[PDB]
Amino acid sequence: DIVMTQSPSSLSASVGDRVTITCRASQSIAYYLNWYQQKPGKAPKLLIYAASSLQSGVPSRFSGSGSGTDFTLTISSLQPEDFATYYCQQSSDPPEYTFGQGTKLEIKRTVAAPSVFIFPPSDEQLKSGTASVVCLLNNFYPREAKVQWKVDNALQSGNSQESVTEQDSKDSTYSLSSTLTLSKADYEKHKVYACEVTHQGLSSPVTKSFN
Amino acid sequence: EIVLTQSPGTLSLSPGERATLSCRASQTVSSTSLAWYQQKPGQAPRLLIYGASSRATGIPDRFSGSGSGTDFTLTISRLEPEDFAVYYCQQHDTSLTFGGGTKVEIKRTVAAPSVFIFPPSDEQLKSGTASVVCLLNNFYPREAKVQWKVDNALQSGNSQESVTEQDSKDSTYSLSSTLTLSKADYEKHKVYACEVTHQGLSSPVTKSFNRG
Amino acid sequence: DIQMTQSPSSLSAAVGDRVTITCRASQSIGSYLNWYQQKPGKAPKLLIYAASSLQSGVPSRFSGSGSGTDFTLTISSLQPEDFAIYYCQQSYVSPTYTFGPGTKVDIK
Amino acid sequence: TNLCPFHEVFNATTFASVYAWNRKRISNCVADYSVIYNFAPFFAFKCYGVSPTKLNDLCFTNVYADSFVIRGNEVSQIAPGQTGNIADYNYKLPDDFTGCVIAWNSNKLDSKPSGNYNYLYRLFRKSKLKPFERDISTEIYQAGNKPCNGVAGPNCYSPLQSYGFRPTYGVGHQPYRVVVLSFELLHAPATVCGP
Amino acid sequence: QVQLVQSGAEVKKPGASVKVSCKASGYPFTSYGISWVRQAPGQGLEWMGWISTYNGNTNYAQKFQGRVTMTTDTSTTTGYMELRRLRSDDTAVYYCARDYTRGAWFGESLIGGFDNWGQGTLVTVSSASTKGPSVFPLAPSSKSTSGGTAALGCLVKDYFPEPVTVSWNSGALTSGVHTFPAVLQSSGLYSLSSVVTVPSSSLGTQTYICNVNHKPSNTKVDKKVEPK
Amino acid sequence: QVQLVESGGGLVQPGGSLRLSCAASGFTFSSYDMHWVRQTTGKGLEWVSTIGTAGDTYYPDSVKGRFTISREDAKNSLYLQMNSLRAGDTAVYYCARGDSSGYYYYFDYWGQGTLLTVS
Amino acid sequence: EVQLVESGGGLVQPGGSLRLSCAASEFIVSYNYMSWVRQAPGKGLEWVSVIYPGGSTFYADSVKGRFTISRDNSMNTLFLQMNSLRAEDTAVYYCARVLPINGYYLDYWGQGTLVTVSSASTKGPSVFPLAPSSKSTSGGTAALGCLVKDYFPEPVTVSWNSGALTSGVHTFPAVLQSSGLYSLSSVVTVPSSSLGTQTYICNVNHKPSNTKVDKRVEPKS
Ligand SMILES: *[C@@H]1O[C@H](CO[C@@H]2O[C@@H](C)[C@@H](O)[C@@H](O)[C@@H]2O)[C@@H](O[C@@H]2O[C@H](CO)[C@@H](O)[C@H](O)[C@H]2NC(C)=O)[C@H](O)[C@H]1NC(C)=O
Repeated sequence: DIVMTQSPSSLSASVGDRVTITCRASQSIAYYLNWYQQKPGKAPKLLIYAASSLQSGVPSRFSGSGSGTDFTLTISSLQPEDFATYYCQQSSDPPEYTFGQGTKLEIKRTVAAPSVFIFPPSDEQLKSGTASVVCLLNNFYPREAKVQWKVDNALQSGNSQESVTEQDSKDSTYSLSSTLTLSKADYEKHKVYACEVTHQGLSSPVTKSFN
Repeated sequence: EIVLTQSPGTLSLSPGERATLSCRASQTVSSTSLAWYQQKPGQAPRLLIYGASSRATGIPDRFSGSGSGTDFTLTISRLEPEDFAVYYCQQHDTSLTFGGGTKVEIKRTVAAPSVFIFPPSDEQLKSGTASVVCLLNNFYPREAKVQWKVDNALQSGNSQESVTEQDSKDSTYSLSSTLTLSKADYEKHKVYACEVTHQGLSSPVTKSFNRG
Repeated sequence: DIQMTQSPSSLSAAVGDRVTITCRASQSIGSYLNWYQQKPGKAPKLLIYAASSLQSGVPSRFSGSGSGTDFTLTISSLQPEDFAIYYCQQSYVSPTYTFGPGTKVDIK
Repeated sequence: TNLCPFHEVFNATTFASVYAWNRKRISNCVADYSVIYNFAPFFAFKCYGVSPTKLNDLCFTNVYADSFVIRGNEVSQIAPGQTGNIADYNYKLPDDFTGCVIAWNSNKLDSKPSGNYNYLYRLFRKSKLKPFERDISTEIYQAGNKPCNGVAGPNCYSPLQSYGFRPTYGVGHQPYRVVVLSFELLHAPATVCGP
Repeated sequence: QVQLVQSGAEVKKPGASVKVSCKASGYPFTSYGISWVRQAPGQGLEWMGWISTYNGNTNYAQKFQGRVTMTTDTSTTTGYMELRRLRSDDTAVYYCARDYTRGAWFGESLIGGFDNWGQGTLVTVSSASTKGPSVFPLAPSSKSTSGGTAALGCLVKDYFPEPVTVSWNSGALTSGVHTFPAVLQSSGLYSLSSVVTVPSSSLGTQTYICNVNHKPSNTKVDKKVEPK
Repeated sequence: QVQLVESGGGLVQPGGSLRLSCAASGFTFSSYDMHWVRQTTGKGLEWVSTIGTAGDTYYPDSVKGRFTISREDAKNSLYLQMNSLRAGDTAVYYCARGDSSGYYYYFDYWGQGTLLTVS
Repeated sequence: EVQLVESGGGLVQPGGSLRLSCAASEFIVSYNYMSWVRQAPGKGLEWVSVIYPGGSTFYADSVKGRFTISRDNSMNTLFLQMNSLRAEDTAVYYCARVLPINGYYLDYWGQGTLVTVSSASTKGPSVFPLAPSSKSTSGGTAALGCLVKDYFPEPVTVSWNSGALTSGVHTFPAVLQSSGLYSLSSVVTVPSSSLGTQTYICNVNHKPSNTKVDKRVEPKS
């Protein structure tokens, strides 16, 4: 029934700043809204209930307000321990309750130029019959980056999987790896391999090749 | 107990205008325990509004009510000639009490009274009592003051006055006052006068008469 | 509302056999159950009311039994004029009366 | 020749809370249900075991009337074989119930701009209520291993909560006035009959 | 078609008691209670009490806690009110109303008011005997001028029971007639005056008589007024 | 005998209005209740309206505020006024007579049926 | 201190059955509202079931008719019986206490247990060396790495030179493949001058499969 929409899905801020998270509702839900804090690998922790009441043991810098269909959550002074995902929950109907999609809060950093590298498939297990070329992106901020595979001057689809690591504590930078799936017979057919990367820190897309 | 105050006591409005009446309570009264009543002259009261927002049986759409807590209002959108009466509010949230009552009058242009005087009749003087009547004919404004001047000295505490209702045609009033004296002090004095002060009079008009 | 289910969805029987239809409710309803028969392109006809009472004019072949959430309609002998669709209806909750999906009896 | 006092149940100024639901007894009168028919379109009017149209043609020994105020999205729990906070802790109807349930919105009467805290409901109990059972106790509810001796605190809660009706709420959180009529027939002679 | 009919006017003496009736027709009598309200002359409504026609439960006002008793008779569909220890300040018009404020069966508040009213019964408490009007004439002044219109009238003095009817020439002069409300003097008797305006020239060519009909004393008096 | 005959079905554009009628014979009309029941292949039989003998009308929470049922005892006729016709109103409509034996209620007589096509 | 401890997670075949437990201290489960919440990997939170103090039970539509919630008063434990498990019922399951005092909110959560519903079997890792470009680079040579593939359970720990190196080890999270077996990658950066001297290796450990393969990730020319 009731659908809760949060905004934004991702927010970046510095230590000492002020943040605001909004949780819209499809219908009017009075003041029955709750805020939770979840850190990676751990259970969510309650922060605010009834849209304004602060849970015992929660620092005074957390505050909430709103009624009807618009609600907000505010952190007066940001601290390093406050970087987590935040969920809003509605309890207008007692038995069934629903959550929002979440809002992941991350640290603020200056723009860093990405480094791109590629690795040819190894022959030591090419006898298996599966060739996987890996394209590497290292130490880039922010997270948004468009990567497109180009083989034999053509764009492929539905054959790549990407993995992104969590933000490093020391440098606050990410790292991305993309792998292209192909068979043995299709591997030797061509020798043009391009990994195209579109990013804010790059004026023009940069590709690297091997054969 | 809860005491209801209605303001103002009188509400002079022209026909066709809108009317606003106020009923205020010393404590909080539930919206389901307030009512309004209408009483035309020489008739029994009738119910208008119950529950502060609901009209009774056979009540036109002109009358409406709204309010909550300790402030309530009755609204008449158009003032027909049969809507000029006295209105009351009552509650039964705690015991049962009535309000003071608000009177709705007809507004017209200011008119000036026509002051008269009448000497005591000869037949009455035979009995031993004297009556002097100072009639004030058709005027609009109810507020009028009448003072008796005997010889050169005023008199107080020996008179009583009566007023009529608004006439249907001219929407004016008429006032009378009676001076009560015995024959012992009737012949003692010589000059009798009736002082009249009114808004529509430029100066106090005082007709007078003397014995003989 | 109350949801009514019937089983089997389709039944194939020959003349003279004994057939049984079942009706199930999502909530206890006592004996407040009715049975109807509808031939193709015609109006429904009442067979059983109060889950055990035979309507006047209905042949004695039809019988009804049950209480609570399980009900049964039984035809002792299947004459050729008994191939139709059978509906069960609940009368415990009013005015919103609900019908069952229906069970169709064919001929083999 | 006495006429039943149906208008006193429906047109009453004050309605009771859910956990004290104000049963009344009606007997030795002629019951005219035309007043219930003519009332404005109700948010709910459902009868169980008796057709609404077949009233005025039935005789009963006693007729009970229970009235209380609940919120909008709890009306569906006033029905036989239902489960919920109201059905388990406040008001329970039997599975073989015979009667009718009437509910209508009362936002203009039981709502205040600041908030009406005069209506309460129970939100904690050790076991579910039997049909037609009341519980007006206000003892502190224990949810832990340590007793509290009548003092509120951690794992010790008051068993009652207020509604706080406000005029700006949606239909699902607005006040509703509910009247449930229970028809009882026994071996005794009938006392309540229609015209 | 709901109607309530009360008894007639009564005149009592201090220390006595009066019983007022109220008969209702057109509705189920036992489904509603009856409330009593009185209105002093030139004053506002004040509540007296309430009675249930189903079980006889009563609820009085604190001002009348020990003086008023209310009864109902279901056979004749009539309600009664009795006020003992009559005082000089109990002169008022007493009203009877069908009630929609308290329930007759259970005794709890309802949403409504007093939906139907009676016509009213006037009770007069005074220490005086029936008397007749001592009618006196008021004559126009000699200076019949300033617009050619003058005012003349007759004075009614020292009468008991309230109703007195004053007519001029048995209906010949119906326009320009002002009859003032009665005023209670310090001697216990009422007084009244009625004045009319006629053209000054009409004084010579017309004759005006003043008619008084005091029904309780049957002292019908007709008198004429002429210029002094 | 007891017979019920319908009339008034046909094609109507979406968002329009149509009136259905059903004339009774063989029984005292004013002493019985009357109902309308629709049947579509998607959902089977469904009840849509009911009128009593004391001016009482009942509707389900699927068409309430759109349909209106009426009774004319003098002419032995039953009517169903339909407004704001969606595409889901296409079905076959019967007029049925209500009766009871104790506290148990049932439909004992049905009409031939009329077809309403909203498309 | 309010504590909730959960146990019973495991791997099941599609169509199988499983039973979860959640033991409580400092409060009694039969006197409190209790609920189960699941969170699919990489997705948001979702409600499953809730039980009332008197014994009432409620279920979500996705799990209605297949799951069953109950409790034992003697052991002070809460159970979740799962039947007819599908591939979509894979998540981390939590037991929480619900306080209705001022709205409905969840105040205490357990650590959670993981339930995996899949048809595969406990295979083993396969490591393919990530050969560098074998060409001179002006900057640091960041090409060494190992590629793990086709292994169902993923408590895998890829370490370099017995964990001696503490910088440059970037182990990306495992990514599920269409075949139904997990895959993982690793990478590191080293100075171009010391390519020959370092001679890094990959230590791949798979406890459910008991594998300690090392492919030596020798740069191919
Ligand atoms: C609850 O009361 C309403 C209104 O009652 C009217 O106002 C009262 C102050 C009093 O004067 C009553 O006699 C009035 O009838 C009832 O609604 C009325 O019902 C009658 C009979 O069905 C109908 O003729 C009127 O049109 C209705 N008026 C309105 C405004 O709805 C209502 O029936 C009462 N409730 C019950 C259960 O009887």
